[PDB]
Amino acid sequence: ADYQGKNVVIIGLGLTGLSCVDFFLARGVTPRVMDTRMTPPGLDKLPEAVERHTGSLNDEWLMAADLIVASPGIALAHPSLSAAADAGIEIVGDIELFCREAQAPIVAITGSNGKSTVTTLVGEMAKAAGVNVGVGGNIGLPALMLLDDECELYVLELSSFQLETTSSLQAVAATILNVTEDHMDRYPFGLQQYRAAKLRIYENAKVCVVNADDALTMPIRGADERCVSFGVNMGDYHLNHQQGETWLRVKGEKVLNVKEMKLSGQHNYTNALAALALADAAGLPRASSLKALTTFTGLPHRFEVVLEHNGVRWINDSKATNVGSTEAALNGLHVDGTLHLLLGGDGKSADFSPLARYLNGDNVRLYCFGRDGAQLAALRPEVAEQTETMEQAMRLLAPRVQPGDMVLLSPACASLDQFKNFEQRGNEFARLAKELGG
Ligand SMILES: CC(=O)N[C@H]1[C@@H](OP(=O)(O)OP(=O)(O)OC[C@H]2O[C@@H](n3ccc(=O)[nH]c3=O)[C@H](O)[C@@H]2O)O[C@H](CO)[C@@H](O)[C@@H]1O[C@H](C)C(=O)N[C@@H](C)C(=O)O
Ligand SMILES: CC(=O)Nc1ccc(Sc2ccc3nnc(N)n3n2)cc1
Repeated sequence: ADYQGKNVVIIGLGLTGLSCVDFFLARGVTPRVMDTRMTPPGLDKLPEAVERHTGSLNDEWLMAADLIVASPGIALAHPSLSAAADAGIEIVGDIELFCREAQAPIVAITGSNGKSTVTTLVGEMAKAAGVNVGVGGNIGLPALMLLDDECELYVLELSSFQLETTSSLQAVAATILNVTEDHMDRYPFGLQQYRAAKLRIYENAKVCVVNADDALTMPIRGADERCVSFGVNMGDYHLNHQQGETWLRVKGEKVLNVKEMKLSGQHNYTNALAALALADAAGLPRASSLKALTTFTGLPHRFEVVLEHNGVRWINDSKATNVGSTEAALNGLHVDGTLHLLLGGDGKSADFSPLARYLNGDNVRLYCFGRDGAQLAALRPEVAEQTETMEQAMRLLAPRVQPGDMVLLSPACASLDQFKNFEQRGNEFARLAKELGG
């Protein structure tokens, strides 16, 4: 692509928008930037020479643009952005800009849960093989910052939002790990509209890696000659369970006894399968890929033990921003005493009812906070308490914690109503756990 001389308008003054500003300036194009927020976070980091507009979308700028670059946080359905599309003005996102420039193969990963773990695993498999790898996207390092003529493989975590604005991705290997309700505040045509965004990841992919146990991860025309599957009891990549022992298997052959992994839980074993399938499709050597599965210890804020003291584990699962992610934490969870479960934040219009079946019995207490705290407490009112904030909830539960108990922050909601992001929520939880638990 050649952007010289074009009128380029960027929407969003977050991490993505700032990376796009730098991308265009480095190519001799001065963009303009706007954001609907009155005081967006990147305002102070924006170079002084770049014109900016805040507090609304500016139609004078959008309707004059040759190219609109939309951050994932702005809906294409915004009336001003929809008006620009109606006029035939080209709209792309940062991932599109990246794909147009990338000079190495791309592994592309989406899904409602597991995507950062799988993305990081594939990156570790590449590193173990001695491959110069760039890992980024929705995981938190904007993709345009990865561009490097020495990079030999890119591994991108992609959201549904990013995929909506991407048209030129031709992944060497692509997966949808699973599809469960999320972002319904952005998808007024429901689960299938969200799914449709994710299905874009398979377009022009050389290999598609699908979940044999989740039919919504399959292309609408069905699985085809490009499709490799993973699953629990079936799939090209699957699990074999025996007497307290689980193996990763590929087409009937054992490849790894999961006792060698540092992650645990069935969903992390299927994450390992998906990562291996992607790595195999990208041509990475099997032996080094298996080694990486044994060295990876997990991501911050993803079922992370932040304190184990006095017989109590305090677990930061702040990255559980949807119901399916909290279900993965709860399903199969063993607690000797009482589970003190922190739920709350901005639920994004989700139905929380799938969580109720994990919340029966006498050894569970709920502490519900944030915007949707009342809806979460309604899952089982007789064991639930509601506060405004997570700190209030933690100070309420801490006196009740007994040896053998678990305190689990797995909130099923976004943090943006009260926190900068899920990392700040997790860091605040960890600080409070250390104060209250030691
Ligand atoms: C919301 C989203 O898609 N965030 C991803 C984005 O971060 P960035 O800081 O660029 O976000 P953004 O596009 O500026 O939007 C952030 C917030 O600002 C709001 N916003 C944005 C632009 C605007 O004009 N008005 C406005 O109100 C959005 O509604 C959103 O709540 O780009 C980063 C780099 O690719 C990602 O790491 C980050 O993923 C975060 C982790 C995330 O929450 N992603 C969602 C999709 C998820 O995982 O569920
Ligand atoms: C079998 C099934 O459920 N298929 C399906 C596929 C896509 C959608 S999403 C959609 C549908 C209409 C529409 N009109 N305008 C917009 N933006 N949309 N989006 C829903 C259902």
